[PDB]
Amino acid sequence: SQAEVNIGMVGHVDHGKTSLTKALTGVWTDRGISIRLGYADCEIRKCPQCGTYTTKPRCPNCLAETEFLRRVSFVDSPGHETLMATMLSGASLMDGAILVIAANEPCPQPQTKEHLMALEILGIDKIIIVQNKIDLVDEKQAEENYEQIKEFVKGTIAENAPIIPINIDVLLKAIQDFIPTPKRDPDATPRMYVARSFDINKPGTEIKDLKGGVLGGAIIQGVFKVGDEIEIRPGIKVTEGNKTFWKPLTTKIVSLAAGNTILRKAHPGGLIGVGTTLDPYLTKSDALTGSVVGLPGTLPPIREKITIRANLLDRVVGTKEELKIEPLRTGEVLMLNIGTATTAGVITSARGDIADIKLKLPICAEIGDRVAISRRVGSRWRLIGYGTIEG
Ligand SMILES: [Zn+2]
Repeated sequence: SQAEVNIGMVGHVDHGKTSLTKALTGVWTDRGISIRLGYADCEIRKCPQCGTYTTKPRCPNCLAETEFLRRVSFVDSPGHETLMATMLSGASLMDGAILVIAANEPCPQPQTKEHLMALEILGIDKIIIVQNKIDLVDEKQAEENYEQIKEFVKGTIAENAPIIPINIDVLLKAIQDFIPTPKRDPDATPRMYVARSFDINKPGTEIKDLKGGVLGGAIIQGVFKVGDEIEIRPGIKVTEGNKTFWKPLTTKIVSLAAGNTILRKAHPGGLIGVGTTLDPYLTKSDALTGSVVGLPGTLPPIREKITIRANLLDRVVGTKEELKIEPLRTGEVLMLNIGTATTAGVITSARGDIADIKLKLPICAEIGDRVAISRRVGSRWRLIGYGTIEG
């Protein structure tokens, strides 16, 4: 069994989502605002006897063989800006989320407010709220923090989310109750985002012992089967004759895996290791990150220019003036994230909330796809908005 759902771990970087990720998965969560997906799988098990919920093969409170229920995957990003961009670009394919809020600090913390805004923009309503560090602080601090949380979420998409003061048993239960696997169409056209790519060969391996490059796929919809012939949109730049266009990569799925679990099929949920026929040099060090995979001839069109509808984000994280709200202008150079792809671009025409943008790098996307927008707000790139492709 692979992961059936993607769950975002959000909230201020110091409120506790990082340790919480480790406890449920045994995984240590770890020049432009790139898309860098962080995945962490958690197998929810239960004990027939005591009914305790756990990730352990044998019971925590009765050493009995637990039973498998469902596998889930948590999604995180290196930092705040990156996580926000990863959600607004559609790269994260969230079905639900866990918003971690510390009790020892005011509540609304900027980052915390901003993450909720991304959840709302994304229409993600399967939320579980965790009031961490209740151990610290006293009975008035808590209860005051609790009311701040209820206030902060009032009027938002998380107004009815369970508030859980934090134990592994209670959280796993809640994940199962409040974030159920969504209904998906088994026959939807197979499409996939390449979030990572690698060369799994160690130094000095013999040529006849070399293995096809491996892809780190985030399946958007449909089912991919081992043996499927696939096509890799944007491909690579080639110079034949007097041209230099972008040529698609065609290869075959040699294997599929959910972490270390072997699969024959693979659908949306978690990061899927896709073994291919591609020579290792084409995949090494995420060379192909931001690409789109699908069955031959079924991939969305390649765009070198685009028209988007953009919304300015009402940010609270940042200094002053840096917090200003500035509309897109003609001639501006932006940094865009669409899918798991990242590319610079310049505005050839700003007409209100609409802009024609010429990209430095080709993109494979459908009309209606999401876009994360950033601008050099000083000595670094800063996320200023989000939108969709309408042309
Ligand atoms: Zn038990």
